[PDB]
Amino acid sequence: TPLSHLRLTARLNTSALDSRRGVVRLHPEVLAALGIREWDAVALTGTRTTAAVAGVAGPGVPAGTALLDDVTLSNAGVRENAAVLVSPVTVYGARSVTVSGSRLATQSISPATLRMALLGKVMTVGDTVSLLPRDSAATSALASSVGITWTSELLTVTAVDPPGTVSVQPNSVVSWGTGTPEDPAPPPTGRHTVSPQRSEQPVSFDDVKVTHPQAVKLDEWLRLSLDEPELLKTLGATPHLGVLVSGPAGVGKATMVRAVCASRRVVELDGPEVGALQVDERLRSVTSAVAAVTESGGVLFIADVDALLPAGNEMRPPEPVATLILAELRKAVATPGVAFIATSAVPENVDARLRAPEVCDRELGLSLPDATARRSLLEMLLRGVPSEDLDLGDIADHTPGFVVADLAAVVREGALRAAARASSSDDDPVLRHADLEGALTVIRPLSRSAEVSVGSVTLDDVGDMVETKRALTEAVLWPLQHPDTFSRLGIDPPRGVLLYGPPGCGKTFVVRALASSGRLSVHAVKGSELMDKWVGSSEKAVRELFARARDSAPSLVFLDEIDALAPRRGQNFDSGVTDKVVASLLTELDGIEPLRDVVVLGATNRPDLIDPALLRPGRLERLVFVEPPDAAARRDILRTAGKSIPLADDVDLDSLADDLDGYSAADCVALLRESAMTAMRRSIDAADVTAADVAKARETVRPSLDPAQVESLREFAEK
Ligand SMILES: Nc1ncnc2c1ncn2[C@@H]1O[C@H](COP(=O)(O)OP(=O)(O)O)[C@@H](O)[C@H]1O
Ligand SMILES: Nc1ncnc2c1ncn2[C@@H]1O[C@H](COP(=O)(O)OP(=O)(O)O)[C@@H](O)[C@H]1O
Repeated sequence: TPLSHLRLTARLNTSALDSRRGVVRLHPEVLAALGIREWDAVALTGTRTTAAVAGVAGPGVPAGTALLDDVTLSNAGVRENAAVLVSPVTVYGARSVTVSGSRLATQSISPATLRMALLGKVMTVGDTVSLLPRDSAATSALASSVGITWTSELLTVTAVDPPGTVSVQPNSVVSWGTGTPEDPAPPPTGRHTVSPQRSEQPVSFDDVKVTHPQAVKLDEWLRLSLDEPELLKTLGATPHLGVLVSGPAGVGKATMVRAVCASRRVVELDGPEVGALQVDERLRSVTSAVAAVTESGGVLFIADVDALLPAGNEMRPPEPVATLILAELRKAVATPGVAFIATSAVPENVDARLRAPEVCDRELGLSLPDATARRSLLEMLLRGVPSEDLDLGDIADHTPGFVVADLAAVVREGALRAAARASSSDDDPVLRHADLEGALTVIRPLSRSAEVSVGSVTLDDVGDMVETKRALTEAVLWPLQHPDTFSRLGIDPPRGVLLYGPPGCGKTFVVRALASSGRLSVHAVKGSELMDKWVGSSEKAVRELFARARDSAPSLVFLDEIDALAPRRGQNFDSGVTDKVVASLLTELDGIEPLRDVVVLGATNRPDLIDPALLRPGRLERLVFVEPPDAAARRDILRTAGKSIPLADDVDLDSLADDLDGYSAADCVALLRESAMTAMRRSIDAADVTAADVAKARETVRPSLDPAQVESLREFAEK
C-alpha cells in the first residue's frame, strides 16, 4: 500500500492544556488526504523521526499547518515555524518499552505504574515522554483520590519492541533502563506477589458485577471447584478449574479476577514482566509461583498471559520453554484446592495448549460498557472526588468505544484541568463538566490505539447503510437487548444471519460498528486465519469459540469470511480436517439455535461457495443482502466522509453521487481521499477541493463493481 505523506508548517501549540499529551493537531483535510481518521498515529519527520496521535485542529488553523507541542518539536527535530513531514505510521502493541530517568524515579516508580501512566501512548526510540503534563494540599489530595501517584518527570525512550513505533498496551511491559553503572540497578521484575485471603481490595466484587455480569459466573465456578467439591463429584464433573478471561484491552479483566478472588489467597504473576525475563529465569519464575500456590492452595493468576505464552505464527512457533511452562501450570491445575485464572485481550494470542482441558478448560469473554454502564463507571471513578455539575450522562453518551481504563484517564485529565483552573483562581480544585468534556479532546480510547479492535468503529462512522443498519438492529441488537420481551411475546430465538455483498460495500464494516454497542460480548474470527494461520486444531477452535460465546452471553458470534471457514465439499482436501470443522460448525450452530442471548452472524463476498447445509433453517437462515451504494447511498457516504473537507463552490457532492455509478462505498471514500490529496499537493494555501481536483482524482480512482457479479449476488436468495 502506497505511503501517503504531506509537508506542513509546524507551529508551536500555545495551549498548555493541549500540550505534552502526545497529541498533534491536524486539519481534517490533512486527515482525509492522508487516509486516516482522528486518533490515528502519524509519523512526524524533521531531522529526526517521531510519532504522535492525530487530533483534529480547532478553528483558525489552516490546512497547511500542524500544531506540535514543545516535546514533539524536539522529538521530530523540527524548529518552530519550520517544515515537517507527516504520514500514517504502523503502530504495533509494544512487547516492551525501556525508559530512562533519574535514580529517584527509577527506584520509586514501579513498572506497573509506568504502564498505567503511559497506557495507550505511542513510543519511539529517543523520544522524550512526560508521565504528567502538570503538577496545593487540596490538589495533592485530589491527585491521589483520582489515582495519580507518579510525578511530572520527563523520561527518554531507550528501547522499544518490536522496533519502530509502538503503543503501550496492558500486555506491554514498561521497565527502567538497566542500567547506568553509577546509579543503583533497579528492583527485580517478573516475580510473583501473594495477596492473603480476605485482603483489602481497591475494587469490590459488587462493583465489578454491575457492568461485568460474567463475574457472577466466574465466582460460581470458583466456589464449586474450591468450596463445594462434593457437588461436582456427585455429578461426575471435574473438580479442577482453569479459566481464560478475555475481552477488550483495559475493559477490566484483571480487576474482575482480583475482585472475584478477594476471599481467596492469590498468587499473581504479571505476564508481561515475566515474559520479558531471560528464557531460563522465566521458567524459574513460573515454577516458583506454581510451588507457592500448591503449598497452601488458592488461585494462581497470570494477568495478560499472551505476553508469557504467545500463540506464535508458524514462521516463529512457540519457544521450547513454553512446553515446560505449560507443564508447571498443568501441575498446578491438577492440584486439589488450586484454581488457575489467566487473562488476555485476544484469546487466540495465547498458546493453543493453554486453551485445553488440562490447563484452561473454559473461557469467559467480557464486553465493552454501554452508555449506562459507562455512567456507572464514571460515578464509581469519582467517589471521594470533589465536584459540581458533572452531567455524567452526557459524558457517557459521548464516549462510545471507551473502556474503564480510558474513563479513568479521562477523569485524571479532568483533575488536571481543575487543578490548572484552581491555581489561577487560588481556590481549591473542584471538578466541573467543562473539565471532563475538555478531557475528551485529548484522551484517546484504547480501542483506537491500534481497526479489528472492538469499539474502534461506531455506527456514526458508517455512512449510509440505512436498510442494512435497520435489518441488523432488528435481527441482532433488539433480541439481545430485550430478552424477556421477545420470549413473553412468543418471538422465535434470534435466527442465524448470513450477511453478503460485493467487496468494499461495508458488509464487514457495519458489523464492527454494530459490535461496539456495549452490553454484548463479541466473539469474532476470520475464516482464513482460523483455518490456515492459527497453530492448533481448527476443529477445537470452533468449539472453543462457541463455548466462550455461550458462557459469556449475551453474545454475538461473528464468522467473517464464512466461505473459507465452511467451503463446499470438494473444494478442500486436507485429510478430513475441513470435514470435521464444518461438521463441528453445524453442531455448534444447532446448539445456538434455541438460545436467546446468543446470535451468530456469518459474512461473505461469495455466498455460493458456502456449504448449503449452513443455510438451512435453525442455522444461518436470515439472508441479508448488502446492496452496492446507489445514488442516495453514495450521497450519504460522500457527506459522511467529506463532512469536514473544505469544498470549492463548483463542487456539488449530490450531482457527483449521481455520476459515481459502479463506485463501491470504499471507492467513494477513496475518491474523497484522493481529491483532498490532489488539492493539498496542488496548492497548500488554496486547499479547498475544486471540481478539477475531483476530476483528476477520478482518473486514478476507478469504479470497481462488476454489474454481473452484483446481479449474481442479488439473485442468490431466490435461486
Ligand atoms: N472500578 C474501578 N475503579 C478504578 N479503576 C479501575 C476500576 N476498574 C478498572 N480500573 C482501572 O482500569 C484499568 C483497566 O483494568 P484492567 O483489569 O487492568 O484491564 P484489563 O481488562 O486489560 O485487565 C486498570 O489500570 C485499573 O486500574
Ligand atoms: N458505508 C460506508 N461508509 C464509510 N466507509 C465504508 C462504508 N462501507 C465500506 N467502507 C470502507 O470499506 C472498508 C471495508 O469494506 P467492507 O465492505 O466492510 O469489506 P469487504 O470488502 O469484505 O466487503 C472499511 O474500512 C471502510 O472504510
